[PDB]
Amino acid sequence: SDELYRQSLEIISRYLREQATGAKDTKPMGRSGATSRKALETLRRVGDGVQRNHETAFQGMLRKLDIKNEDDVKSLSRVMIHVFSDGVTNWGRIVTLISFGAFVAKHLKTINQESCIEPLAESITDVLVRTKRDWLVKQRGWDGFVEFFHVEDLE
Amino acid sequence: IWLAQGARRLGDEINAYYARR
Repeated sequence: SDELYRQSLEIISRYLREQATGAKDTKPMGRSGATSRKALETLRRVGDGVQRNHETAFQGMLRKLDIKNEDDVKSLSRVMIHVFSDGVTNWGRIVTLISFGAFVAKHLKTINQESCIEPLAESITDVLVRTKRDWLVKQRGWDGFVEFFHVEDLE
Repeated sequence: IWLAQGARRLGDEINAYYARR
């Protein structure tokens, strides 16, 4: 009955899955799909840009974390919690976490560890929803995400 | 976890980029 968790896992897992496999899931999103569809479209636009602009930072972090199996995914959860340890929460940090998740998911697929992608998506969702639920709700959840990353075209 | 601040700073750069968008 935790709709925020379900919706968050749907968006994050869909992005990690399509990034790792290179194939979009052509099923419609679950109900509340307008918001979820827009969020995944926004996440593609922003997340693809983050991975391209910051590939060097992402490759360096991946190389040092040495992610090989599902135990390393759990270790990554500890690190991800520290993304908010200074008391600051914003959508830039949240999308950076998800973007790195996609970056790692692509790595896991290349090393025949696709079974680790779903645990990775769940871990990212766990950190976001189980430790920053209150902030997410204040933003109107994924609607706030869509509206923040909406680039205004004002002629 | 020592790498944590790197993620925070990068995330803040991304937030700052879109905040003026």
